[PDB]
Amino acid sequence: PGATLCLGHHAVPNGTIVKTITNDQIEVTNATELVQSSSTGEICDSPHQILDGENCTLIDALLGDPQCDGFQNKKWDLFVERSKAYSNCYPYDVPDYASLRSLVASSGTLEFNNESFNWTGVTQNGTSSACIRRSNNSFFSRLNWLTHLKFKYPALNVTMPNNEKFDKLYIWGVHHPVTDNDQIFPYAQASGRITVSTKRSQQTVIPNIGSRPRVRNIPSRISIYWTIVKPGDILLINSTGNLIAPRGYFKIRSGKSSIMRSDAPIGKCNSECITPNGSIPNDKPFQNVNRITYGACPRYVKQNTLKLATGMRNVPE
Amino acid sequence: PGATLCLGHHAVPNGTIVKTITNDQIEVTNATELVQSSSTGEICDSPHQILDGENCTLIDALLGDPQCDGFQNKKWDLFVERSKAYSNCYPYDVPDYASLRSLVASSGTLEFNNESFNWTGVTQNGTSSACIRRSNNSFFSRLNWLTHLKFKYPALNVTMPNNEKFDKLYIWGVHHPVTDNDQIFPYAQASGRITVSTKRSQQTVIPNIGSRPRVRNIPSRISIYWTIVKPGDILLINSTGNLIAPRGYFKIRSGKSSIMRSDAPIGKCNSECITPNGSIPNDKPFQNVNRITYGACPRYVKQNTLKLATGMRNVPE
Amino acid sequence: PGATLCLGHHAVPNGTIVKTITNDQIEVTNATELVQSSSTGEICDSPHQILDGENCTLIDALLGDPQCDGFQNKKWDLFVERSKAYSNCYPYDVPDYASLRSLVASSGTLEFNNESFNWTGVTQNGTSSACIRRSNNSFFSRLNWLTHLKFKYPALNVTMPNNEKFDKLYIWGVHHPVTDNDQIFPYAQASGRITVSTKRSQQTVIPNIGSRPRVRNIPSRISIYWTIVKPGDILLINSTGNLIAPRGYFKIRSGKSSIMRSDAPIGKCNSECITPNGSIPNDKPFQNVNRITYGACPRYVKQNTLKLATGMRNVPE
Amino acid sequence: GIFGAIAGFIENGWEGMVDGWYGFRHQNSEGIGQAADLKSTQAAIDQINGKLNRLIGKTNEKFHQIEKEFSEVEGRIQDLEKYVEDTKIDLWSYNAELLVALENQHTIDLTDSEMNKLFEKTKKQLRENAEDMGNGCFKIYHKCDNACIGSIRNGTYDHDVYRDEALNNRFQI
Amino acid sequence: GIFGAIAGFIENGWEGMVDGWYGFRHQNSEGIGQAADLKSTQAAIDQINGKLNRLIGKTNEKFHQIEKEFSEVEGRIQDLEKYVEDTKIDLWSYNAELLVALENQHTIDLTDSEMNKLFEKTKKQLRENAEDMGNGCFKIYHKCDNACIGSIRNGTYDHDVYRDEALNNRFQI
Amino acid sequence: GIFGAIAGFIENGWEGMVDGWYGFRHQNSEGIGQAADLKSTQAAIDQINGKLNRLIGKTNEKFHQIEKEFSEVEGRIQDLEKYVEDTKIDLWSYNAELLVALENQHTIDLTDSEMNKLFEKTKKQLRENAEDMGNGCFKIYHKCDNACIGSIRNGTYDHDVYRDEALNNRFQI
Ligand SMILES: *[C@@H]1O[C@H](CO)[C@@H](O[C@@H]2O[C@H](CO)[C@@H](O[C@@H]3O[C@H](CO[C@H]4O[C@H](CO)[C@@H](O)[C@H](O)[C@@H]4O)[C@@H](O)[C@H](O[C@H]4O[C@H](CO)[C@@H](O)[C@H](O)[C@@H]4O)[C@@H]3O)[C@H](O)[C@H]2NC(C)=O)[C@H](O)[C@H]1NC(C)=O
Ligand SMILES: *[C@@H]1O[C@H](CO)[C@@H](O[C@@H]2O[C@H](CO)[C@@H](O[C@@H]3O[C@H](CO[C@H]4O[C@H](CO)[C@@H](O)[C@H](O)[C@@H]4O)[C@@H](O)[C@H](O[C@H]4O[C@H](CO)[C@@H](O)[C@H](O)[C@@H]4O)[C@@H]3O)[C@H](O)[C@H]2NC(C)=O)[C@H](O)[C@H]1NC(C)=O
Ligand SMILES: *[C@@H]1O[C@H](CO)[C@@H](O[C@@H]2O[C@H](CO)[C@@H](O[C@@H]3O[C@H](CO[C@H]4O[C@H](CO)[C@@H](O)[C@H](O)[C@@H]4O)[C@@H](O)[C@H](O[C@H]4O[C@H](CO)[C@@H](O)[C@H](O)[C@@H]4O)[C@@H]3O)[C@H](O)[C@H]2NC(C)=O)[C@H](O)[C@H]1NC(C)=O
Ligand SMILES: *[C@@H]1O[C@H](CO)[C@@H](O[C@@H]2O[C@H](CO)[C@@H](O[C@@H]3O[C@H](CO)[C@@H](O)[C@H](O)[C@@H]3O)[C@H](O)[C@H]2NC(C)=O)[C@H](O)[C@H]1NC(C)=O
Ligand SMILES: *[C@@H]1O[C@H](CO)[C@@H](O[C@@H]2O[C@H](CO)[C@@H](O[C@@H]3O[C@H](CO)[C@@H](O)[C@H](O)[C@@H]3O)[C@H](O)[C@H]2NC(C)=O)[C@H](O)[C@H]1NC(C)=O
Ligand SMILES: *[C@@H]1O[C@H](CO)[C@@H](O[C@@H]2O[C@H](CO)[C@@H](O[C@@H]3O[C@H](CO)[C@@H](O)[C@H](O)[C@@H]3O)[C@H](O)[C@H]2NC(C)=O)[C@H](O)[C@H]1NC(C)=O
Ligand SMILES: *[C@@H]1O[C@H](CO[C@H]2O[C@@H](C)[C@@H](O)[C@@H](O)[C@@H]2O)[C@@H](O[C@@H]2O[C@H](CO)[C@@H](O)[C@H](O)[C@H]2NC(C)=O)[C@H](O)[C@H]1NC(C)=O
Ligand SMILES: *[C@@H]1O[C@H](CO[C@H]2O[C@@H](C)[C@@H](O)[C@@H](O)[C@@H]2O)[C@@H](O[C@@H]2O[C@H](CO)[C@@H](O)[C@H](O)[C@H]2NC(C)=O)[C@H](O)[C@H]1NC(C)=O
Ligand SMILES: *[C@@H]1O[C@H](CO)[C@@H](O[C@@H]2O[C@H](CO)[C@@H](O)[C@H](O)[C@H]2NC(C)=O)[C@H](O)[C@H]1NC(C)=O
Ligand SMILES: *[C@@H]1O[C@H](CO)[C@@H](O[C@@H]2O[C@H](CO)[C@@H](O)[C@H](O)[C@H]2NC(C)=O)[C@H](O)[C@H]1NC(C)=O
Ligand SMILES: *[C@@H]1O[C@H](CO)[C@@H](O[C@@H]2O[C@H](CO)[C@@H](O)[C@H](O)[C@H]2NC(C)=O)[C@H](O)[C@H]1NC(C)=O
Ligand SMILES: CC(=O)N[C@H]1[C@H]([C@H](O)[C@H](O)CO)O[C@@](O)(C(=O)O)C[C@@H]1O
Ligand SMILES: CC(=O)N[C@H]1[C@H]([C@H](O)[C@H](O)CO)O[C@@](O)(C(=O)O)C[C@@H]1O
Ligand SMILES: CC(=O)N[C@H]1[C@H]([C@H](O)[C@H](O)CO)O[C@@](O)(C(=O)O)C[C@@H]1O
Ligand SMILES: *[C@@H]1O[C@H](CO)[C@@H](O)[C@H](O)[C@H]1NC(C)=O
Ligand SMILES: *[C@@H]1O[C@H](CO)[C@@H](O)[C@H](O)[C@H]1NC(C)=O
Ligand SMILES: *[C@@H]1O[C@H](CO)[C@@H](O)[C@H](O)[C@H]1NC(C)=O
Repeated sequence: PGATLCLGHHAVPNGTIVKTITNDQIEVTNATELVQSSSTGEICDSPHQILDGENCTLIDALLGDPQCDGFQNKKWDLFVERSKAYSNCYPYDVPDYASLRSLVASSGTLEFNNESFNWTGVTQNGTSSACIRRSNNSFFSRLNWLTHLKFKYPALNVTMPNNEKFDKLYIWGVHHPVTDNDQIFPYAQASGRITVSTKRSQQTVIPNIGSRPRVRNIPSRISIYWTIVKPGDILLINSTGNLIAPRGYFKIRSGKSSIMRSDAPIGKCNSECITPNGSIPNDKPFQNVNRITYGACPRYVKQNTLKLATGMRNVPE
Repeated sequence: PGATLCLGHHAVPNGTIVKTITNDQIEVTNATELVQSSSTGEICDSPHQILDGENCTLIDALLGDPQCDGFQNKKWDLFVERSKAYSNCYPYDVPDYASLRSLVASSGTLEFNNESFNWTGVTQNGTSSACIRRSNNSFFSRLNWLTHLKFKYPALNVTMPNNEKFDKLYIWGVHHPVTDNDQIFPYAQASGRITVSTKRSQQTVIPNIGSRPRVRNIPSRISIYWTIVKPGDILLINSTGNLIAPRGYFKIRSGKSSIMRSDAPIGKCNSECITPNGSIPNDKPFQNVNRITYGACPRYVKQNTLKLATGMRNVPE
Repeated sequence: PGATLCLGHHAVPNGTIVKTITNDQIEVTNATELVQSSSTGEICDSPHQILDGENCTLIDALLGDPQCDGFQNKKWDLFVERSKAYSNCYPYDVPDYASLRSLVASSGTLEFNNESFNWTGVTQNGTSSACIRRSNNSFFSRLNWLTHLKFKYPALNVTMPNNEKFDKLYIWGVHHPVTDNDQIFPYAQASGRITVSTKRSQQTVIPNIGSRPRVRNIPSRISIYWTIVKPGDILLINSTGNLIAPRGYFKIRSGKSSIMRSDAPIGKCNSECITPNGSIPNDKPFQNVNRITYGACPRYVKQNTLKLATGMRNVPE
Repeated sequence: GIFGAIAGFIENGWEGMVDGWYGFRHQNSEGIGQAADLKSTQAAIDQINGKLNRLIGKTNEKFHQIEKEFSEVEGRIQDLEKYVEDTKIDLWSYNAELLVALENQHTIDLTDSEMNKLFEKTKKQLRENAEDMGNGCFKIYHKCDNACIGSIRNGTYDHDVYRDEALNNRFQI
Repeated sequence: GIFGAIAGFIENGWEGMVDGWYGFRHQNSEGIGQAADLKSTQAAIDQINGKLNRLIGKTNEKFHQIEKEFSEVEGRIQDLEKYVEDTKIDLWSYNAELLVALENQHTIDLTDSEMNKLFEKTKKQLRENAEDMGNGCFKIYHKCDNACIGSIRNGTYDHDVYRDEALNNRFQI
Repeated sequence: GIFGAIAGFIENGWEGMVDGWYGFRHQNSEGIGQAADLKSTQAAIDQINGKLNRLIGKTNEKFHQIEKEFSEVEGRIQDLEKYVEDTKIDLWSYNAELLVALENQHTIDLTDSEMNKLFEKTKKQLRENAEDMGNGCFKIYHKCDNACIGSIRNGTYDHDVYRDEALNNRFQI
């Protein structure tokens, strides 16, 4: 009579389809998803230091638009800029805005140190009705709008050396007056000019007399520039008019800081990986939530799903 | 006596050599080429909308050089620029030519809408002998060369709002006169200037009096600039002289359009993948025809041939 | 009785641990390192033509700072810039320094051909105490500092055609005077200007009167620009003052030349692959010495070690 | 697939085997039974866990990068920023596709291998006392009670004990 | 290569087998014949078609990109444009090289596997009625006419029918 | 691993085998010996040298590239230069990691295969004159002196010479 002994393997009633080198559809006993495709929809406030810009762009917080006064000297791992943000101070542009935004984002701090520039020959602290601070005409907190002293204005020539261990970042600008109505009122002459130099660098800017399209009812503009001053170097400001002067410098730091455009709410939770859609888990090696990420994140791929077989071929009974 | 039963496999008299992980030359019964290395040499006119620039660069077609009048308002998936192209209107440059060329290429249309700018204080429609249109001195069709009215020229200040759903693209410029022979003739004064602004942007340009090397016998130049005006925004042109004004705006579109430098003839045929050498079939995953491609194309690689084994090892008898 | 015949395989007393798809630590009989992680610390002078900049940057050698006179007309495969380098001629900047440095590096030669520009109306060969050549006030060897002739200075208008087979590279500049102390001394007037044009290009530059922070005790600056002139084209220089004129052109070449920042000493040896740390052998496919390389080099990766098994699994006795 | 056991000479899997991946079914004098083989099961599982350890929880930290969405038309520099990112994503997407296809082919083959190895090991153990019926089953030519079957599963079967009985049964007429 | 049949214990392939990739040659009382095995042939072909379905006609659409040839010397931005493209091309070129080397190694091995599987299946089918001569051939120890050989190729051979005859022939002296 | 010989049914390797990778140990009337098998050894070595020929001394020349270190803060263009290089390095680093893991898995398997092939070849050679003891060893059921063992190693063993002797020993009681 004897016996029979059969070798075999398990099978499951609910197999999963995976791809292989030789077959785009083969059923295995089990598989696991390698592409993260969902977010909870909130940016977790941990473990990265999140700074919600709220109504303020980084640039507005930097310049010191009154509604951004609460941002002074704050730091961030990730600054979050909201699509509802708006400017509410003097209208301006920044040639190469994107670079200034980037280098500040990356620096990861708004630490500002006031410096005493010898401003004689001019009236400091110019204000405007388009930049209301605490129910009173005002200006960008970090800028000093320099105008005449008794219908007179000599050629400014102020110096400031960098004795620190870090790069100083100076933000400064030039006023472009509407007509002669603000050419002979704040500077007392037909013409003005700004030269901001160092041992290594020179930037010179010409003011432009002309009406612009009104932005929050002002038709003049300010153009914003920057200058980095390294240790051992010195900032120099030759100005004959129209200077929007720095009140000091921002610290430049290096580290892991950045900026992200997102409208996702900030939540009280802990997630290493942030996207504009919200934080996502980072167990999987890939993700198709967003190509924009910050932190320890799965890598962005185009596929919605990639199933890794975690069992044998499923051969039902 | 019994029998003999032999198991075996086929072989062929003409095997093909392939590479493997362990051997750079092993003969298999059959293989297929994975690298497309040939073109028929013509760019097929289907299924992509081809626009053969012929004698015209995209920029010349945009500005409206007389020989390019036939291009008005046309669209393309792929604009083809020919090495025989040449300009035959007023000599010009475009600072950041490459970007303007690119953004128009990508927009994929020359749709132009005329606008009525209030030009008073100046003579419109300036012409020249270096831009002959229909056997008569003329100018770029899309530009309006603005000169004096009775040895007089007041400060222009024309506005134009964008109420549309799309970005408007304005092309404009500045004349740089040869000497005083075309400084006091078309503008009636020693000095001129151009400021083209919006709610978000300002570009200001200074004319330059000076002879250039003659190009088609003209030694003055025009410098061409552009300004995109978004919906809800407004274009403003303050000018005190030398303005090469827009006659309207081009529509900016988004889609899959591009531009390619090629001298290949256009043929009456259907091919998804275009290179500068001509269209190529796209059955294979790779190609070594050209790194420049448009359409559904194999990926460019450096190898001339990659043979995928499609049969067993060939072991002849 | 019979016999016993056993099949087996070798093993070694000193196996090596490698990674596999299924196990991060499996012992094999032998393995070889795929990542080059060491340099000898010298840049071998063969087989690439090395040019040690020593105290000179490429730009200083180009302009012709006196201490760089020995570099005239030399060629290189790889120019090596040293961190001890310093400028010792007239203080200057180069807007887009990085591009000029790059295009010269890549060109791989300092071949300079003097040209006879018709300079009448001005005194040539201006010198300074901040650029001492052979114990005598001097200037950049390749630049011609153009000043007045008898308190007078008419509008220069010199032309130079390119009849050669290669792109000419012209280096030129503008003087920015300290005050009126060097505005009325070398040019004889209140104002100056520089326009350097071709058939295809125009660059115009305004001098700037103003004191800079003193660099080697000089507070004026020179700003350096460049212009490439293609065969059949012509250089034109309209100047009304302040011109730092070219004495000729550099040949532009194409080939495999580059530049590298390194302090490694040059040694008398032969190595195809150069990094800033020194030359490295190129037997291995990967390296983690430096992402900056020149020559036939292993590819930079982040791993310090990658062991390729070159034997079977080691199963000791 | 490549060894020929799973989805090959083994006609199908056993849904009723829930305590292991591989094992033994038997019929003898005392009935019909099933037992999982833990060693082959754990061999397969360990290899798959090795793949998982390489792929799960292994992410790369990135911080400040380039912008990847744009509200203005800019031309050359923006074309390059877009092209760099699209290039990157296609290369990673390729890596991910190929990785899964290759790993899956390999997982299917290694699991087939583990079935084959157990089969082979069992065949050799039986020596001249059994024949291979071609479907993963051995006809054992001797009385082989539950303890005897146990002894085969545990690697303690002494083939000499049964050899005379088996030879007699095998080479009868 | 990895299984040892093709270019291993099978000395060579058969140029005369034109209607299949694998099969059987026999010598018996009625002559010497050849028949292709369609199942093993189709198994190999389907796997290779699976690779082809992944690689052929699967291209990616790209439209506006960056410029890749330049008529002017420009420096920094052009260096970057060139470097991005050269970087891309080297990565794709690597992908293509590795893909073909790996797929080819695998195709050679899977085809070897299919030969081995058919051999193994045939061996088990023959039970005690044949011996393996080491070169892919079985010495069958019984009269096995064309229909008998047919029955082996078709998987309908009943080994019990011939077993007494075969044992007698095998274990004679 | 995948074939089951090395670190499987062969309990361990032989440190005393220094003149080959695979071989034979024997015990017979004249003592206990060891000889390397050169063909299997060279088969393994050639395959590994094939991998080495693809990876060693195959570098790519690059010349003028982009800058990769920066002494000034610049923003957009520098972000892109850094991102392109970091992107490149991660893709190459991935290629290198995967290459080594896959090649190593394959080297381990191909070496296991070569052991298995030699075992199999030897088994078939012995025909009915030996049995597989399950640990890589064959019990040979006839007197097999040094020359006889030599004949097995050299592929000149004539199994018919010993068959009557062996059958008698195998199927005794
Ligand atoms: C099909 O295939 C998959 C993969 O092989 C199997 O899923 C795995 O199952 C194990 C055991 O259940 C899981 O291990 C557990 O991991 C938890 C971590 O949770 C998250 O993080 C992982 C990455 O680490 C993510 O992949 C995952 O999605 C989760 O979001 C731990 O919290 C668990 O710990 C608990 O149990 C242990 C006892 O072992 C205790 O020590 C702990 O205190 C605690 O109580 C546990 O370690 C593993 O996460 C699963 N992997 C995946 C990728 O999902 C399926 O089980 C399998 N299906 C079948 C039917 O077999
Ligand atoms: C060596 O290996 C290769 C690959 O395995 C074999 O070549 C394949 O052979 C088949 C059958 O002959 C071909 O199938 C045919 O494809 C045609 C499409 O032509 C183009 O497009 C493909 C991609 O789809 C390109 O790869 C190719 O280069 C062509 O340019 C169809 O038009 C054919 O259809 C015709 O026949 C069918 C019947 O099956 C009818 O239904 C149709 O109406 C029509 O009449 C057909 O489908 C396949 O294209 C080949 N592949 C490749 C990559 O070349 C070799 O045959 C093989 N050599 C040997 C000796 O075996
Ligand atoms: C563990 O695994 C490795 C790889 O399989 C083995 O190392 C190889 O061993 C061979 C033979 O000894 C070496 O071959 C020799 O290469 C020399 C070249 O030296 C450099 O270049 C190679 C690349 O080509 C680098 O990889 C290497 O690091 C060296 O820096 C030649 O000069 C040698 O030539 C000499 O011998 C031959 C005789 O064969 C003569 O013809 C010549 O005239 C000359 O005298 C020789 O060709 C090989 O370089 C080694 N490879 C690697 C990667 O290191 C180990 O041996 C192995 N260990 C064990 C115990 O087996
Ligand atoms: C150059 O042209 C522009 C456009 O015509 C002139 O600006 C316009 O000036 C008017 C009257 O000065 C502005 O009116 C004011 O705007 C608010 C907001 O709607 C309105 O409610 C009030 O009645 C208020 O007076 C108008 O906004 C402004 N338009 C634009 C589009 O900016 C400009 O004055 C001209 N330049 C010179 C020097 O005259
Ligand atoms: C500044 O210098 C340039 C170069 O010397 C002067 O331009 C040159 O002027 C002459 C005469 O005015 C031009 O001649 C004309 O050119 C055609 C084409 O060959 C020729 O056939 C005719 O005879 C015609 O008169 C010449 O082309 C032109 N050369 C170049 C290279 O542009 C320029 O006039 C000077 N500026 C001033 C303000 O004088
Ligand atoms: C604009 O402001 C700057 C800074 O106050 C003035 O430059 C400074 O001028 C003094 C005296 O003219 C320079 O002194 C000289 O420097 C050396 C080096 O230390 C010193 O040893 C000597 O005593 C020598 O006289 C000083 O270096 C210089 N400082 C800087 C930071 O550049 C500049 O003169 C002002 N502009 C005008 C038009 O007055
Ligand atoms: C594209 O242009 C070509 C040639 O262009 C040259 O034409 C010369 C007459 C002159 O304008 C010169 O500056 C320019 O470089 C045109 O071909 C020419 O067509 C004209 C008029 O039909 C003929 O008189 C010429 O024989 C002929 N020249 C050549 C060299 O072929 C061509 O017509 C034009 N194509 C299109 C589509 O407009
Ligand atoms: C490269 O320069 C170094 C040092 O440069 C310094 O030299 C000082 C004298 C002064 O010019 C200072 O501004 C500059 O930073 C040269 O070494 C020097 O050589 C001089 C003259 O031969 C000696 O008097 C010094 O002792 C010596 N100084 C040091 C610190 O070593 C060096 O010669 C030069 N190399 C080449 C190849 O030109
Ligand atoms: C996360 O947000 C991204 C970006 O907004 C989403 O991707 C966009 O989806 C919208 C609407 O479906 C499309 O119009 C855009 O074209 C998409 N952009 C890109 C770059 O793909 C994405 O769908 C969101 N993902 C999740 C999981 O919420
Ligand atoms: C398609 O055209 C390209 C670009 O013109 C060709 O590649 C060039 O070939 C020329 C002449 O052989 C060389 O001087 C260039 O260096 C090549 N350029 C590049 C970028 O490789 C290519 O040979 C053509 N291919 C086909 C199939 O026609
Ligand atoms: C080669 O030099 C490079 C660059 O200087 C070294 O990498 C740097 O090492 C220093 C000190 O350890 C760190 O502060 C830097 O962050 C590193 N830079 C980078 C880009 O990694 C490298 O260590 C040297 N390698 C060898 C083999 O000498
Ligand atoms: C510093 C200064 O002069 N501020 C004045 C400004 C400027 O003249 C213009 O904004 C420049 O165009 O104009 C005001 O009408 C305003 O905006 O409230 C009054 C204000 O005192
Ligand atoms: C609008 C205008 O003024 N056009 C005139 C131009 C310009 O003065 C110069 O081209 C500018 O430098 O010069 C002409 O000789 C010409 O080119 O045909 C006459 C023409 O009427
Ligand atoms: C060509 C020329 O005029 N050179 C003179 C310069 C320049 O006036 C200033 O450097 C420009 O600011 O000044 C000197 O004091 C100097 O530097 O040695 C005297 C020298 O003769
Ligand atoms: C085999 O091993 C199991 C381990 O659970 C044990 O319970 C059983 O008694 C063993 N069988 C025999 C026949 O010894
Ligand atoms: C085997 O199958 C083939 C199918 O073509 C059939 O023609 C043949 O008669 C069969 N052989 C036997 C012996 O039944
Ligand atoms: C087997 O081959 C070896 C080759 O070295 C030879 O020396 C030996 O005599 C051969 N053995 C027999 C039994 O012929």
